Amino acid sequence: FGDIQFGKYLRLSCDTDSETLYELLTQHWHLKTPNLVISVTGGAK
Repeated sequence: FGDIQFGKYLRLSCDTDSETLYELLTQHWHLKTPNLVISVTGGAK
């Protein structure tokens, strides 16, 4: 847990589910979505 400075980050297991993550990020953090965009890169050093 904690914020980043030079921005909230989290070290998260792959064992966790997706529904209580959604409850965490909508109920504690900001609001919902009418849309959601996915962009896939990362190997491009």
